[PDB]
Amino acid sequence: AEAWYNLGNAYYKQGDYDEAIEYYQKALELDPRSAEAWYNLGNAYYKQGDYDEAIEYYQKALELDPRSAEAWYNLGNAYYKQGDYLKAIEYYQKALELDPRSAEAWYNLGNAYYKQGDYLKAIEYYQKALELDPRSAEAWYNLGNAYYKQGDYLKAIEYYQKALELDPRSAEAWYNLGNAYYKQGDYLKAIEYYQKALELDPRSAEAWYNLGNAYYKQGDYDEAIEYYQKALELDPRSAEAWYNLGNAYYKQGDYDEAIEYYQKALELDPRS
Ligand SMILES: [Ca+2]
Ligand SMILES: [Ca+2]
Ligand SMILES: [Ca+2]
Ligand SMILES: [Ca+2]
Ligand SMILES: [Ca+2]
Ligand SMILES: [Ca+2]
Ligand SMILES: [Ca+2]
Repeated sequence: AEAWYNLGNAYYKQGDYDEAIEYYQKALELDPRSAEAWYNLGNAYYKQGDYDEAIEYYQKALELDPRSAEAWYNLGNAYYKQGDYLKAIEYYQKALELDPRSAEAWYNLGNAYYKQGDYLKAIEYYQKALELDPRSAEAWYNLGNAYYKQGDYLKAIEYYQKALELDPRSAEAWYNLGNAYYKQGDYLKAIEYYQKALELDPRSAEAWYNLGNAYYKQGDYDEAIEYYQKALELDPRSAEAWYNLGNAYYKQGDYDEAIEYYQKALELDPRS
């Protein structure tokens, strides 16, 4: 059993998941009670996107070791990957009962609540995960986003700042820092933060368009036009950029130009 299992593991570690599977099977015919082999089998399926199979084998493992926090968690992950967040929540909770000091189970429960739209729970769970281990830029950023969804921009900012100390190349944190400053009425700081996100992701049509909107809302149509042009160079099929370009001309009293861009917007999308 064990030698076959160790063979499977060596294949797994080298990323040969199909070979790992063959050898874990061999080990399981010789010892059908090896929860370790079931779980690793499951993992080898998970690694190929075969979530139905992973789940089956994780359940076998849990039959033999119902106190495997690891199997409960990976079960939760398989359901998470399939977008069944209610199941993910159930299994992560089962994991956390067995291992209540797992930062990963707390964080992922936070993620699942976030995906369900329960930002209050996301918050409580992210917080517990960061208590246990504050080293992930991503977790601080997600915490910030949850506060953002709850309209607490002042907390959002604090946590974005924390994400950015840990990872100042996070374009996402700069961008959302920008949004939070935007909603607090600090648009020049917003623009600054959008520009920083733009330096790190200069090929994002959406980020250029966003910056154009920021300028437009300040009545700087000169700059608005320039940014929308940039967005459209990156994505000529953006009805939204075409439309807002038309709006920027509209606001400047150039109606022939507004018409041209509005017409382009409406050829791409005739609903509004
Ligand atoms: Ca395969
Ligand atoms: Ca299949
Ligand atoms: Ca299937
Ligand atoms: Ca299925
Ligand atoms: Ca155990
Ligand atoms: Ca599915
Ligand atoms: Ca210009």
